[PDB]
Amino acid sequence: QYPIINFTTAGATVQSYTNFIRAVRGRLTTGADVRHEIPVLPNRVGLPINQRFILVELSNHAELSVTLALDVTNAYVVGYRAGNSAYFFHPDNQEDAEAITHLFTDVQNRYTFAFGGNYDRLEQLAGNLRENIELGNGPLEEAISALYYYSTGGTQLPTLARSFIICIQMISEAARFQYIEGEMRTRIRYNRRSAPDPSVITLENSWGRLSTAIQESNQGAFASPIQLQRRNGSKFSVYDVSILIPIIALMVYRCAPP
Amino acid sequence: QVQLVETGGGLVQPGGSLKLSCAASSISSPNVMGWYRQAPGKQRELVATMTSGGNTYSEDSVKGRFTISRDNAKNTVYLQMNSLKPEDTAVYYCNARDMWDRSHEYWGQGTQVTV
Amino acid sequence: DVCMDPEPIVRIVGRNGLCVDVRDGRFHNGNAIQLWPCKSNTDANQLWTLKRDNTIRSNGKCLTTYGYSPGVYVMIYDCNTAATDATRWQIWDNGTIINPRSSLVLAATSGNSGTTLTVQTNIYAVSQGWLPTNNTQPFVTTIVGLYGLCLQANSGQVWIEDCSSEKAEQQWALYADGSIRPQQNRDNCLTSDSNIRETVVKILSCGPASSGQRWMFKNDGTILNLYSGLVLDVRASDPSLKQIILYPLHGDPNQIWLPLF
Ligand SMILES: *[C@@H]1O[C@H](CO)[C@@H](O[C@@H]2O[C@H](CO)[C@@H](O[C@@H]3O[C@H](CO)[C@@H](O)[C@H](O)[C@@H]3O)[C@H](O)[C@H]2NC(C)=O)[C@H](O)[C@H]1NC(C)=O
Ligand SMILES: *[C@@H]1O[C@H](CO)[C@@H](O[C@@H]2O[C@H](CO)[C@@H](O)[C@H](O)[C@H]2NC(C)=O)[C@H](O)[C@H]1NC(C)=O
Ligand SMILES: *[C@@H]1O[C@H](CO)[C@@H](O)[C@H](O[C@@H]2O[C@@H](C)[C@@H](O)[C@@H](O)[C@@H]2O)[C@H]1NC(C)=O
Ligand SMILES: [Cl-]
Ligand SMILES: [Cl-]
Ligand SMILES: [Cl-]
Ligand SMILES: [Cl-]
Ligand SMILES: [Cl-]
Ligand SMILES: [Cl-]
Ligand SMILES: [Cl-]
Ligand SMILES: [Cl-]
Ligand SMILES: [Zn+2]
Ligand SMILES: [Zn+2]
Ligand SMILES: [Zn+2]
Ligand SMILES: [Zn+2]
Ligand SMILES: [Zn+2]
Repeated sequence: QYPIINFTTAGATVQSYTNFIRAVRGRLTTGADVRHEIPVLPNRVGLPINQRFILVELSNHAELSVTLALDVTNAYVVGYRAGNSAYFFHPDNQEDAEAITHLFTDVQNRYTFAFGGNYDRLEQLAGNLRENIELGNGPLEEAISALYYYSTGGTQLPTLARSFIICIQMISEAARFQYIEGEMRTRIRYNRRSAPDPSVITLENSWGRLSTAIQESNQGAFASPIQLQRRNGSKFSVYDVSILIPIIALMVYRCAPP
Repeated sequence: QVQLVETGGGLVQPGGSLKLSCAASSISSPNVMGWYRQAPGKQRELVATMTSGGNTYSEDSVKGRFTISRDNAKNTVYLQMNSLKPEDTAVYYCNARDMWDRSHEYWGQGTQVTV
Repeated sequence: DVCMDPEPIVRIVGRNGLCVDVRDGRFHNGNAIQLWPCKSNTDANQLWTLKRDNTIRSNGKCLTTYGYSPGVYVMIYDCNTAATDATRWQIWDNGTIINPRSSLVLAATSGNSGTTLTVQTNIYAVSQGWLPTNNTQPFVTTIVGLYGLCLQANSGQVWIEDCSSEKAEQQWALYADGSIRPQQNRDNCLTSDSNIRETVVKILSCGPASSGQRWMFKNDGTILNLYSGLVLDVRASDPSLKQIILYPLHGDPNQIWLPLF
């Protein structure tokens, strides 16, 4: 089927995570479209069904495994297989709903959740915000098993959403932001568990709009500023591509260049 | 855990030539393996080490004179040395460390090159 | 669609963090463009529209090079009566403002307030680095690297060491001119003495605003000395040598950094 990139939390090191996130990146976009030194994901328009997704297989040292599907056009998790059962986020759109049926062909049977995989809904099903859900190799381990046992009936709904919030940031958001990859890398370095600081929340809230501001930018300078946050709550605005170059690694395709 | 055994310490007059060898017991993938040296009273100083991917850092005073080869096959590093100065007289330590974990750094216990 | 590109009104900051300024706010044709402390008001003479047609305009007139030879100055001038090829600038992603017909770059050969802007041969120097923003103050970040260690200044010397959340010696100001400055002496600049391998990089006076004092955080996580094309390197992957150098790019972890704020 689609490309599969493998990660494991058992003996996961700074190398193992770093090489994982590159592999995921190198499979999300071809690196062909780059705007002001930042790579652009593929354009959904014109992209064939056979190169629409990639899969990431996550395992424990409890040896549970689970396969997550990412939508190559936005690098975001659309669903996950676990043994003989696939579960999909509520597609916001009918043509997404059809691309979905092209994944995990052989699963015993499909399931589509009523809720989408966006943070607002995902946090309210988990009963806690991102600010309070710790991330790290530990939390991911827990999340991997919680996805595996949902099929079995052992994972309650707030824990499934909580597990989704862990995987989306430590996989997808890290693939978009070297910044966020480094925050995860810092946690793997000191084997700590830690909820994301305001700087990380804000980048992930801003990704869509940063993708727009860079790609529609004239010569690097933004039409309007974008507000970001330091590691304290304190705020500051970005007007220009240049400080984002080390911070963003993939952008959602938003228009064509001249 | 990893262990480094050295060779080639010698007894030379100004202008001779000395080659130093070092074997190791695998280390993480982007690494360095090379040589340091310390003459008594003064501090330990890098002389040359090569990257996992063939690039080398060496000390200005010793470039041109000193050649550092590896083969990675099972963890070898060689140091070749000409135009020997009485200033190149120290105990030379073979060194190996990876670039992901600060801990993963390994030393021999030196060969005395006397020149 | 193709990406519309807009016409942002914006300040242009450069050397020592000062702004692109029409001198005394007199918009008579031929009057000089100078470095001036960035204002916080509405005055049109530090506000620049970056037009779709590659013109940079203040109050209505065009930033214009007096000529196409090195060392000639830059003026404000009526966009229609000026030589069209003298009114066009490319703003680059690596921080340089170039004039295409001349192939010369907007430069600030001195760092004092009131300095007259010129066009010079490009050498990717701090005097030639600019950035369009209304953000007047520089970007203050710690700079994390090899083994998760922090870039640290202590007087002239700079090395990486364990990250302490207090330590001001590990805070850095990324200046609009592409210089990286110790938070505790913003007069001083992250500096390479030479354009050669294993040049040990130090903190010195920004006075010269040199090519060796300009840097760019790149998308692969390296930091590039634009003029030399070499990158920051923890020499031999060994923090304890206390030496950050310049080294051709190979991309191993001793050349990867991240601006963590
Ligand atoms: C950085 O700050 C400057 C100064 O505050 C901003 O300039 C102001 O930008 C707005 C947005 O274009 C201008 O308002 C607009 O004026 C035009 C005039 O016809 C019209 O479309 C609307 O009335 C609109 O409000 C405003 O005039 C302008 N101020 C000056 C003195 O030029 C600038 O936009 C900021 N840059 C960014 C990227 O946010
Ligand atoms: C500064 O950036 C410009 C582009 O924003 C670079 O000029 C480009 O260089 C490469 C080499 O071919 C290409 O992207 C284009 O051909 C060039 N575009 C131009 C000239 O408008 C320039 O090389 C950069 N400088 C450095 C030192 O990297
Ligand atoms: C994850 O696990 C499976 C089982 O070993 C691997 O096949 C994946 O490797 C990738 O897929 C195969 C078909 C081959 O093309 C290989 O080159 C790929 O890398 C492994 N995924 C990764 C990224 O290694
Ligand atoms: Cl629906
Ligand atoms: Cl969807
Ligand atoms: Cl040394
Ligand atoms: Cl008048
Ligand atoms: Cl204006
Ligand atoms: Cl001329
Ligand atoms: Cl780290
Ligand atoms: Cl000068
Ligand atoms: Zn384990
Ligand atoms: Zn929120
Ligand atoms: Zn190791
Ligand atoms: Zn006048
Ligand atoms: Zn050390």
